[PDB]
Amino acid sequence: MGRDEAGITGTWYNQLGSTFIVTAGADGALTGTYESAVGNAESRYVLTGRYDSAPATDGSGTALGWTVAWKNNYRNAHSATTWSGQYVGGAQARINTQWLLTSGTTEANAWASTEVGHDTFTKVK
Amino acid sequence: MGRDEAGITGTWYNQLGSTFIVTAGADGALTGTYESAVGNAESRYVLTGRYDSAPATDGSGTALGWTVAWKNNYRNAHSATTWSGQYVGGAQARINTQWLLTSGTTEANAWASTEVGHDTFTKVK
Amino acid sequence: MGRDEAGITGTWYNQLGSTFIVTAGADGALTGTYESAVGNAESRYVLTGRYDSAPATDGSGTALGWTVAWKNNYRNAHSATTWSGQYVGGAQARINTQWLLTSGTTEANAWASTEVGHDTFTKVK
Amino acid sequence: MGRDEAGITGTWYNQLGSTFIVTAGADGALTGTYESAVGNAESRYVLTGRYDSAPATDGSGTALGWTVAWKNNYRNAHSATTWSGQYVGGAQARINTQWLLTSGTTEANAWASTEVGHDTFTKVK
Ligand SMILES: O=C(CCCC[C@@H]1SC[C@@H]2NC(=O)N[C@@H]21)NCCCCCN(Cc1ccccn1)Cc1ccccn1
Ligand SMILES: O=C(CCCC[C@@H]1SC[C@@H]2NC(=O)N[C@@H]21)NCCCCCN(Cc1ccccn1)Cc1ccccn1
Ligand SMILES: O=C(CCCC[C@@H]1SC[C@@H]2NC(=O)N[C@@H]21)NCCCCCN(Cc1ccccn1)Cc1ccccn1
Ligand SMILES: O=C(CCCC[C@@H]1SC[C@@H]2NC(=O)N[C@@H]21)NCCCCCN(Cc1ccccn1)Cc1ccccn1
Ligand SMILES: [Fe+3]
Ligand SMILES: [Fe+3]
Ligand SMILES: [Fe+3]
Ligand SMILES: [Fe+3]
Ligand SMILES: [Fe+3]
Repeated sequence: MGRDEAGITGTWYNQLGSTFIVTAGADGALTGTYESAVGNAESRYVLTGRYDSAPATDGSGTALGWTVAWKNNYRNAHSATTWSGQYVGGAQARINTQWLLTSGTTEANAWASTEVGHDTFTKVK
Repeated sequence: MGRDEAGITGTWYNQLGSTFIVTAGADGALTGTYESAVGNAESRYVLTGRYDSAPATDGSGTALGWTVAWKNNYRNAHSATTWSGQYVGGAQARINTQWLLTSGTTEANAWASTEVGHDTFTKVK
Repeated sequence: MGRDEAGITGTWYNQLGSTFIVTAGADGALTGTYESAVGNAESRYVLTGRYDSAPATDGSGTALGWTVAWKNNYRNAHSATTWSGQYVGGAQARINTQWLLTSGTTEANAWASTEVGHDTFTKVK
Repeated sequence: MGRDEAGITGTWYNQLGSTFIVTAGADGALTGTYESAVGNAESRYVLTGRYDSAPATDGSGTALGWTVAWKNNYRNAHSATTWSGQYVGGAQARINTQWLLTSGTTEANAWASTEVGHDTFTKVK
């Protein structure tokens, strides 16, 4: 199995109250759904990503990332967010991320297409 | 089909000489391989991502993102990059992105875990 | 007198244990020193920046930013960090930032020149 | 004098048509004005920043950064941009930057407070 396949798989919550449900595959795949508590979003959206399935054994975290395009059967916000971060295991497991949210824009507005932020996910709350 | 399924699917090159080979699915999926011309990387890596399969019809671009974890059969750089951006169609089609590259780190180096940059992909190298 | 001139001026600490000493001028200037608890840094470095001296009155925060170039009489890390963020007043006043740390690099390494992160500053600890 | 004091001082233009007028001081100071061709901006705004006044001699660029708060006598966009980057000298001198644009927001919208982008400045056009 991947080293943190079991630790990453499951339900995660971030500081905004969003819910990140993910399955880690033994080869590096991430698949799941994301539900945002904020923004132009309702219900669940497909996500897909990748993770390092053989991380360093020196106490380092486990690099990973995933993408949501904000289109589902309810809404289309013409945008996509990618989260890039690392998983840290243990009693208070965390996924610490930074993210890039790009909107489809006209060429005149493309300088302002992308927001950046940071989300921390925990297995509780 | 996704509105830009045909325009996104194929081989792309960025300004560093990296090669991004992608298939866009009608529902929003992106799958393919990435080969970086720079960094701790050799040969192809799996990528997965998502795109807006029903973008605005007002001349706006098409939001999308994808992830590579930098582990393959040759190397493991204990890191993952996510690209977030928009596809702009037409005779000089482009995918304009910004990206976040996170390494697995110890908690002491985690403040320095993530680089940020920008890549532009075209259909011609 | 800037609206938050009095609230911003003083000593601030972030989650890494770094110390940010700043004076806010009535026109929008920020001047002070920064001492980082981490990285290739020792003792204090000059900082300068700007803040919105007439913020919105609707409960919004106060936008601001500043720069440190990591050269002083002790060390030169050939890099500079800019923090961009907002000040939020009140009993638990905070400056919430994201930052970009760029190193001087060769053109071959320039794709990897810049790290991104987030710091939260408070008046205590 | 700073090593690139003479090369940095002067008028610069980015890809959007904005105009950056700056004086570099021998100790590391940057002072000047910024005029944006885009966004909620009119005429010139104060800027201040810092640069590495003793960069590496191995052909590396020169790290620097600066801030604009988007308030002047004409408009107040309740926001600030910081540019972080490096100066590269020579016949086609360039300042290559990434930037963070933070607006003052309510706490409910703070997740969306910050845009990120990249500007390249040249001495011509
Ligand atoms: O909303 C969506 C889809 C849902 C995304 C959820 C994000 S994903 C990272 C995170 N993690 C989570 O769990 N949830 C959030 N797309 C469109 C975004 C357009 C950006 C528009 N505005 C923000 C804004 C919000 C409210 C009122 C006004 N303006 C950008 C902006 C930036 C700076 C200054 C001003 N405005
Ligand atoms: O290399 C990889 C896997 C490949 C990624 C390729 C990227 S993906 C975005 C892009 N698009 C492309 O096509 N290719 C590139 N991971 C490890 C990254 C560790 C970062 C270490 N150093 C950079 C460095 C380079 C050379 C010598 C020394 N240090 C970070 C850093 C930040 C600032 C200052 C100094 N160092
Ligand atoms: O250190 C300085 C001056 C001090 C800055 C302090 C920052 S300012 C934002 C913050 N807030 C604070 O208060 N303090 C910190 N410049 C040089 C930066 C070189 C980056 C090299 N490496 C990081 C690293 C650390 C340890 C061992 C190896 N490599 C980049 C990198 C990126 C990703 C993956 C790997 N490496
Ligand atoms: O404008 C200013 C002051 C001037 C700044 C100039 C920047 S400084 C980096 C650069 N370099 C330059 O030279 N010029 C630009 N502040 C307020 C920003 C509010 C953001 C609102 N919007 C963008 C937007 C524009 C038009 C219509 C709609 N939305 C954010 C957004 C983001 C993502 C998706 C959707 N909306
Ligand atoms: Fe907007
Ligand atoms: Fe490093
Ligand atoms: Fe490095
Ligand atoms: Fe907005
Ligand atoms: Fe908006």
